[PDB]
Amino acid sequence: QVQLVESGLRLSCAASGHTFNYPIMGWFRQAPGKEREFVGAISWSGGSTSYADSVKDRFTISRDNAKNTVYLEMNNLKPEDTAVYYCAAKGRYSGGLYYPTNYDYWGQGTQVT
Amino acid sequence: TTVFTRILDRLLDGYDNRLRPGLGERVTEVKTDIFVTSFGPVSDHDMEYTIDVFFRQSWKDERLKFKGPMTVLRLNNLMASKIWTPDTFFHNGKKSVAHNMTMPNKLLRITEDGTLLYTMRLTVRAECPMHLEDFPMDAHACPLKFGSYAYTRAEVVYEWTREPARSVVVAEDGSRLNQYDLLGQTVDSGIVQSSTGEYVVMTTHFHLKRKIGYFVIQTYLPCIMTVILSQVSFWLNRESVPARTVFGVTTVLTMTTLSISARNSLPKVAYATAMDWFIAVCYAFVFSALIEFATVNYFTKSQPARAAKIDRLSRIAFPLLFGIFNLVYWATYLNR
Amino acid sequence: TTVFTRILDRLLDGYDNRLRPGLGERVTEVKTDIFVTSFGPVSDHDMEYTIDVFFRQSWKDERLKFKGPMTVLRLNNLMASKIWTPDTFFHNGKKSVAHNMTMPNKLLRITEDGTLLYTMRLTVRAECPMHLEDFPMDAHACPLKFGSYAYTRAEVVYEWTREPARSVVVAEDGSRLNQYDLLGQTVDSGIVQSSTGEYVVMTTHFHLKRKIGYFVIQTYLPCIMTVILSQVSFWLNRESVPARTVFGVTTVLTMTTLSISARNSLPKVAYATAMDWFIAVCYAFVFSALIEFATVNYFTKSQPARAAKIDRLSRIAFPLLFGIFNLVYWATYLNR
Amino acid sequence: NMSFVKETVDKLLKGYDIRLRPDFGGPPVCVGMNIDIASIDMVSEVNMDYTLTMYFQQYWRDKRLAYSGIPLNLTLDNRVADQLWVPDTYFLNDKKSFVHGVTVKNRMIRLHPDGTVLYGLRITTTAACMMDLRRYPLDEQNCTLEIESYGYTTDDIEFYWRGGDKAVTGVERIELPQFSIVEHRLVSRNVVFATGAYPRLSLSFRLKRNIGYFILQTYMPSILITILSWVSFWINYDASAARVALGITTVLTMTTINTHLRETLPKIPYVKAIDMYLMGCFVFVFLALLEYAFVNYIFFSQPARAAAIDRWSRIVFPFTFSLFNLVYWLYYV
Amino acid sequence: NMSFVKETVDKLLKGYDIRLRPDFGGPPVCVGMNIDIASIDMVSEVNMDYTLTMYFQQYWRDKRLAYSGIPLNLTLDNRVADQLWVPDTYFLNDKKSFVHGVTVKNRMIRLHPDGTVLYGLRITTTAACMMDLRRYPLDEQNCTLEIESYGYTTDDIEFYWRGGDKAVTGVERIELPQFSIVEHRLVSRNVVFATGAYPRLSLSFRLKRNIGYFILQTYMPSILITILSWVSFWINYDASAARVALGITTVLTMTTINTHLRETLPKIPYVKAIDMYLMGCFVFVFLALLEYAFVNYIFFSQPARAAAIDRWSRIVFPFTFSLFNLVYWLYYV
Amino acid sequence: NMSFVKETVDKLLKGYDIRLRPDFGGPPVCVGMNIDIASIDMVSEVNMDYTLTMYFQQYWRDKRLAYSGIPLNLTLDNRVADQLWVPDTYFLNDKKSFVHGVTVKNRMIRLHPDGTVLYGLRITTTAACMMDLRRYPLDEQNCTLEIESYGYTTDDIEFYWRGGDKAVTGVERIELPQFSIVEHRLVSRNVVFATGAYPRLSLSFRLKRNIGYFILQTYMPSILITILSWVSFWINYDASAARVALGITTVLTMTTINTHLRETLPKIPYVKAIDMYLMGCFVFVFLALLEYAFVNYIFFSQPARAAAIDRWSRIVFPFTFSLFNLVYWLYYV
Ligand SMILES: *[C@@H]1O[C@H](CO)[C@@H](O[C@@H]2O[C@H](CO)[C@@H](O[C@@H]3O[C@H](CO[C@H]4O[C@H](CO)[C@@H](O)[C@H](O)[C@@H]4O)[C@@H](O)[C@H](O[C@H]4O[C@H](CO)[C@@H](O)[C@H](O)[C@@H]4O)[C@@H]3O)[C@H](O)[C@H]2NC(C)=O)[C@H](O)[C@H]1NC(C)=O
Ligand SMILES: *[C@@H]1O[C@H](CO)[C@@H](O[C@@H]2O[C@H](CO)[C@@H](O[C@@H]3O[C@H](CO[C@H]4O[C@H](CO)[C@@H](O)[C@H](O)[C@@H]4O)[C@@H](O)[C@H](O[C@H]4O[C@H](CO)[C@@H](O)[C@H](O)[C@@H]4O)[C@@H]3O)[C@H](O)[C@H]2NC(C)=O)[C@H](O)[C@H]1NC(C)=O
Ligand SMILES: *[C@@H]1O[C@H](CO)[C@@H](O[C@@H]2O[C@H](CO)[C@@H](O[C@@H]3O[C@H](CO[C@H]4O[C@H](CO)[C@@H](O)[C@H](O)[C@@H]4O)[C@@H](O)[C@H](O[C@H]4O[C@H](CO)[C@@H](O)[C@H](O)[C@@H]4O)[C@@H]3O)[C@H](O)[C@H]2NC(C)=O)[C@H](O)[C@H]1NC(C)=O
Ligand SMILES: *[C@@H]1O[C@H](CO)[C@@H](O[C@@H]2O[C@H](CO)[C@@H](O[C@@H]3O[C@H](CO[C@H]4O[C@H](CO)[C@@H](O)[C@H](O)[C@@H]4O)[C@@H](O)[C@H](O[C@H]4O[C@H](CO)[C@@H](O)[C@H](O)[C@@H]4O)[C@@H]3O)[C@H](O)[C@H]2NC(C)=O)[C@H](O)[C@H]1NC(C)=O
Repeated sequence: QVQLVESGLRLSCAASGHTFNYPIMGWFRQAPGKEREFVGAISWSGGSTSYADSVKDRFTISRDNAKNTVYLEMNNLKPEDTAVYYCAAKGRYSGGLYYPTNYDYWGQGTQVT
Repeated sequence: TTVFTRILDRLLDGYDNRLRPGLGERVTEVKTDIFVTSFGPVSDHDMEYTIDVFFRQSWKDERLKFKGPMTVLRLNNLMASKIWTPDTFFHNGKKSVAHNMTMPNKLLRITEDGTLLYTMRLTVRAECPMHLEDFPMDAHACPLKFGSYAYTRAEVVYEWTREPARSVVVAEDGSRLNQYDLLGQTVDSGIVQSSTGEYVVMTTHFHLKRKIGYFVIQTYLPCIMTVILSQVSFWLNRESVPARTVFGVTTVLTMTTLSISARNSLPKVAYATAMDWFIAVCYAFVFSALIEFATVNYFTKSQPARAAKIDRLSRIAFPLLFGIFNLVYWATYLNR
Repeated sequence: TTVFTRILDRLLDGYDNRLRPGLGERVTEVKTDIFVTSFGPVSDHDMEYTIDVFFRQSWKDERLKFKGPMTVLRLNNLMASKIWTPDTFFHNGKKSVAHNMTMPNKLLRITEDGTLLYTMRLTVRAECPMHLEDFPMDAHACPLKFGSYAYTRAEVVYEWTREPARSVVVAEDGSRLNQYDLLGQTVDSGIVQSSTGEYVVMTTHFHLKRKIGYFVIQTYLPCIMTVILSQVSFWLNRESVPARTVFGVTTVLTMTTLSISARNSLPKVAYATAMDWFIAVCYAFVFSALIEFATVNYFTKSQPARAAKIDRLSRIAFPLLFGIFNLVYWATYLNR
Repeated sequence: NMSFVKETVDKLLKGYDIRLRPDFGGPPVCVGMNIDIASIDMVSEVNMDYTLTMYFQQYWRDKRLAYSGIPLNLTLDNRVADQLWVPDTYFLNDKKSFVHGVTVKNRMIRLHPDGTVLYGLRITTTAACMMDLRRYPLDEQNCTLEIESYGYTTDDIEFYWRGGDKAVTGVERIELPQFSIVEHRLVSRNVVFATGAYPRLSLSFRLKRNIGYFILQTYMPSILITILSWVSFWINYDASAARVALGITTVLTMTTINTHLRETLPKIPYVKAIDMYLMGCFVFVFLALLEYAFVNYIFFSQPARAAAIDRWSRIVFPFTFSLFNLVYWLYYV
Repeated sequence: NMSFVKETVDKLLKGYDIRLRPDFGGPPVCVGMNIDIASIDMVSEVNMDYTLTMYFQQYWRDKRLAYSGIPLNLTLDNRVADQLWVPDTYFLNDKKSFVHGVTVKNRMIRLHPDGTVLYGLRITTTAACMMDLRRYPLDEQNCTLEIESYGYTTDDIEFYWRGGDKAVTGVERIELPQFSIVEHRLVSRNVVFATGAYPRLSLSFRLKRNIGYFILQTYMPSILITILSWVSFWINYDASAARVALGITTVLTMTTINTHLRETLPKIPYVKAIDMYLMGCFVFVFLALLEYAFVNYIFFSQPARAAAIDRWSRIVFPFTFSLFNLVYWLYYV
Repeated sequence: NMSFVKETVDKLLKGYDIRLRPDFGGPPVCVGMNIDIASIDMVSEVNMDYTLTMYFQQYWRDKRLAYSGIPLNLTLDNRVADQLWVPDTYFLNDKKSFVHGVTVKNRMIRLHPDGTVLYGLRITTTAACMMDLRRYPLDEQNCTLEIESYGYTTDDIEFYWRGGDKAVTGVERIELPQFSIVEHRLVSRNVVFATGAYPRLSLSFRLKRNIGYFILQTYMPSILITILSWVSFWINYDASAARVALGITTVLTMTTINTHLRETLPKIPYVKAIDMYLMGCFVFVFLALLEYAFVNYIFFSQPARAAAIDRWSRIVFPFTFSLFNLVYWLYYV
């Protein structure tokens, strides 16, 4: 079991428990009328980030295993970035990186305007 | 020669090899027997053994009765693929080989009453679960179990061709064992159950005994000699402090080195073997002898009479206890 | 498209692929060429080498003439299994692989005059017997020989497509060699007679030269420094007996350690390499230095003047002889 | 009457198209599954994989194969499997699998009157299992087997464990040398790739390592070597050859045990607990040798101080070693 | 209706010539590639290769397979792939490859109404990667996969990465203990052989080696032995036995470490950076021993000069060792 | 005139029944055999086997294949072997074998006008050879190849060596690094099993191991190290560092040689000659080290006794080592 705690512009996702079985953390955002949208993903060990097109060159993702945290730094914001943000954990054989169904442990929703 | 071709064409005319003989009317009976041409090496680390066999099956198929100038047709083995054959498999096999050089190593013979003899040459790797509590004085019964994969006991049964003890024949020069000795085999049959039903299983147990010579001349003799060497110190006069100190330290170092080197050919079992107990006892004896010498040396210059008494008592107690321990251990393990 | 389907069906109508082109009339001529995409690792222990090639063959079949909108049909390699092809094999091949991922790595092209181009991608492991008397300053000619398996010189002959030197082409960046340099290759053809008849054989020799830097900085430099360390002993005064004893013993031990590690790496051969001679002479020098120290010690107390003279004369003689020996050794084994 | 059976089987396979799934164009075909684990042979930390042999049984319904007038299950020769549709089941995390083929292909086809097909295989598979060795040898691992459809999406095929938690049998009989199977779990879910959603069955085992082998293999040898190193303090300080021989032999044995340990493990870039323990033991033996060096250094002019230092080290080193063992075994338990 | 689809597919395959490519005799057929990386099992320097597992997807259009009246995409049983034309794609630098075949051959065929074919395979390949180990173990490698058409030239076939930069996924699934992935790159080009010009796709990864504990596990022992060899400078020159013993022990220990280390590392035949470092440390310890030899040679007639030479060696040797370390770590980092 | 040849060949295979041997129902068919041995790669002691590459030619007569009007011997495409009858020849003692398949299957079929068939294959086989290693490395082995008919008894077939004692060629050109082929023998006999009597051909080689490698690698280093251990007796007892360094180095070198060699052989339970020699050398060097340790412990109060004990060891050890060498080389030669 993994417990995710969200804080935070910069958002921090701190995970506890079985972070070895879920080696990938991903970020999603929900619009008021739209479904959840993938933002980016980070590997706990490999540090290999992946980003969606709409936040390329603007958002950055970093990981530190000292206290098991992943940081999403958002820069050059826009009014089309007002969505409730979520952090989630993905299993080792869970499939595609862009689909919310494949992520098991979801954090609490965080609002951004 | 045309007569035999016409006979074979008529035999195969309308034959359906998807159906076993006697389907819906009777059980198919298969007589089996094994000729071991070589009982290959045993791998203790992998808990497995390799065996090379002629596997022989025989059964009745009324659809293949014929009448002609000969009573037995010894056919090319391709005919085997045109008729029905039993789907025998080895339950504890790991990765077997059916030899195909220079041709498929199979033979098929048809007797005029419809009897089929079907023989193949196989190399089977099989699991032998070993318990090593009595190591290196352990004995094992390595099994080989086979039976039908798809046909339950209501459809196919297996029987040994002759007396069960005489249906598994080992070649006289067919032994590739280096560490074990094959003492014999026990042959049996029974019923297994599974989620798909009840099946007949034929079982052969080969009885293997580990040779002890390597471990006698590699571990037991040096341990015995080290214990005796440590006990010689009890007979040196109490003034000869450097000699007894050299004895003690050298024997403890040798025992530690042998104990560390002792587990180099064994599987990573989670329990202790008998040799481990022997080595532990030898270490305890050597260490206690060194502690005895230390105690004697401590009292040498203040209570020499007490030191002499301790030496005299130990000089008798240590060998007697070592002899009783050896007696009990060897009686326990060589008579089991 | 249907035109090409009809053309292909007409080519394969009444075509017997059991018969070579020109059977009973003339000799089938096969033109061959090789493109080496990678010259794989060389194994000294197994005496073999691996090579990856595009193998290209071309011949003429009158039965496959056609007339259509296209001049060359570049067909799916399945067609190659429906026509005659040569049965070329590598005489000194050990175990080769015709690559099959994701499809058979084969190509067939048919020209309207009946000319066939047939190409395949192969990995060949071939035997290269090595004479290691000059190791590690040796050079080898690893051969690759191929020809027909079943057709004698009266039925099938092989020729190189262009001039023999230009018929085998090695890619620029296709070197997988680690400890060898590919200096070049020679190309030839000939006849080999065996129990079944005379056969055409095509041969390509690849010339390899081992690089020496690793063994220079792995064995030769430590040995030279050990010899120099041993020769250092002549400068200690004759009063310092423990120092000179330590020098001699430790230098001999270092030479032993170098020799011990110097033997693990090499392959097993029943003759002496150049490295073996070098290590033997270095060992002899270190032992002779120790013997010289023993001689000096023997005369030290009875004839000190003689000991001083002998020590000084050895102090001068030994470096000069070692330098001359090194010059002779390297001149002999470098310009071989 | 075998002729009627032959005619019925010929009729079932007349015009049968194996390119099409059952109920093609309609609702998804439901495939049930079950596994009998025969054995789990070898678990390798070096390769991060395990080997497993099993009887794998699939059940489905094909209305094209329904027959009447024969009140029996029809077990057919396994070559009929080449003339039927079967599911395209595969294992995601496997590295090399094969079906046993002696004496024939270990395959079973059983038809039922209502059209139910039972398809059985005997499979030996090596499967990947990434291991967390930060607490080795006091670690616990989770090894899975992932079962998925390759070509068919969830709109064509559905998986389910046939019998719930009873669908996997034979786990309690498995005996492993280095491990014991604490628990096994069965999961069913869906997985989305770029080409659609696919059914997924997961079978997971949790393995707890037995400690006895490591007690026998590294812990006891280290303790015995450390005690041997403590034997030096009871030999008189003027026996230089004996005590230096003792120190060199103990250091060499420590190095040999450490090299064996690291040989049996993958080349991970971080420090493990056993590495910490082994370098603690190395520090202890090195400190004992350095203590002898000091005593030999200062004993020419102050024999009493050297004797006192040796005597006090006789007590201090066992006590501090006991404290280090206490701390080590308290931080990990 | 299943019979209607059955006859539609029978009509599709009726008159189909598998020996001819789509648009044979006309414009080249375009093939789009996709790769989904599952894992990289191992990277071997001794064998100079790496093992990769992947889903390999090919996309093309064959007008002979167009069908109408069914507004659906036909996912067919993979055996139908034996009756269709497929590209003759191969990997140039691969050494041994297989398609997984449990429970069936891991193959996928999907047809679309306009004639588009999607063809998927699950492949494990051991591919060659010539590594330059001159900076080993501080080295950085570049390993590639070359995808090519064997028989069809650029007049017949074209390759392109389907989706551009997004054509390769799963790079974050690569978990190597000894390496980390820094970057991956996609390349498209043409290659000229004596038989014509062929399309070529290239997928490259840049591997960075992880340093940690294992880097120290080797370089530190030599430095520590060299420092112990420097301990001789502070011991007075009347102790000829002690100082000679120190020099010989340090020299022989250096030789033993070097020989065992080389017996341990992979058996590359060429000389690495670490070999040069170890040889430098050997040179330093040998020079220290030679310095002591000189001091012993001259101190009986010029003790003041010998004391000055020792004092200056005391200062010079640590300084020169620091310079050597500085130059080495500047050159190799 | 390929039309007439095609007519003749099609006529030959028209009514051919591959299921029946030639002269089915009559006298046994005679099969002559030739072997051309190309190489012997590996003679393994650990695996107890050897590898052989050969050209295996079979010769027989099938009257169904006689033809007239074509004054040529017809070499046919090797695939025609799949339509003719061939003997079911197998090797009894083979563990793993294969026919070479590059570029095609290395097979030859040659028909003759009178109906004679020549059938050739190129085969690599690993064959089991149990070895007696009691005299290793001065041992002599006898390795065989057993060629037999599987299904046909002596009433259907009979083997013979075609050409007498010249049926096997290429023996005189084999080069083995570790062995020399002293002799080869050919035998023909019958073997009875429960299913009848079968013809058997046996090809045996007698291999003699070369000793130069083991003299170079193990015996000479061991002798040199033993003499080095005897060097201590000629050094004075006050030089503690030299003698202790010598003893520790010799002991560790003996252990390294012993372990490194002993880990190159199979786990046989008996003692080989080299094991006995190495154990004796280890005993000698260990006793030299113990003698020095004892002398060093008591050379302060009793120097004369230490000098006498050293001098007697100095004389006793070479003589007993000479006696041990004499007994060993008299026992094993
Ligand atoms: C590249 O080349 C390799 C060989 O170098 C091929 O591997 C062979 O592939 C063929 C074709 O698939 C195999 O032949 C077929 O095997 C079927 C059984 O397969 C099982 O059993 C074999 C061993 O007997 C295993 O190797 C295999 O993994 C399976 O467990 C037979 O049923 C086939 O017979 C029937 O084939 C069809 C009908 O299906 C008809 O022609 C006939 O009815 C025929 O009787 C057939 O024999 C062969 O076994 C494979 N060998 C090996 C060593 O793997 C690759 O497939 C090839 N790759 C490509 C892309 O072409
Ligand atoms: C080794 O590690 C793996 C992970 O790498 C572990 O696998 C996880 O196991 C847990 C259970 O212990 C799984 O959690 C459960 O997942 C079920 C499936 O999720 C889907 O369920 C349906 C599917 O249609 C949908 O709702 C949706 O798609 C879900 O995503 C859930 O149904 C479970 O929820 C319910 O579980 C039970 C009832 O079934 C009750 O507790 C509650 O009702 C609860 O709501 C549950 O969430 C988890 O999904 C697995 N992960 C993966 C990646 O498969 C192994 O367990 C572990 N091995 C060991 C021995 O510990
Ligand atoms: C591992 O090492 C390999 C080499 O062994 C590296 O592969 C090279 O990667 C570079 C890109 O980083 C390749 O360079 C590119 O080649 C493309 C194809 O060239 C062909 O086509 C062009 C026309 O399109 C012709 O001009 C040319 O002659 C070829 O026929 C080019 O299209 C690319 O052009 C880009 O750069 C130029 C400027 O140089 C710009 O003008 C363009 O707009 C464009 O941005 C480019 O030149 C190179 O070919 C690859 N080599 C090989 C042998 O394949 C790997 O990158 C490396 N891996 C890692 C991770 O570093
Ligand atoms: C490696 O070790 C193997 C044994 O494992 C040796 O093989 C043996 O070789 C000898 C010959 O060197 C074989 O002896 C021969 O057996 C033949 C068959 O015997 C059967 O038939 C005869 C009648 O023909 C019966 O009397 C007999 O009982 C058997 O039923 C004999 O025909 C041979 O006799 C021939 O030579 C003698 C003279 O020597 C003549 O008098 C005879 O008339 C006849 O011409 C002969 O006796 C023996 O059978 C082989 N053993 C096995 C198990 O095969 C290898 O030689 C050895 N390798 C090396 C290099 O030494």
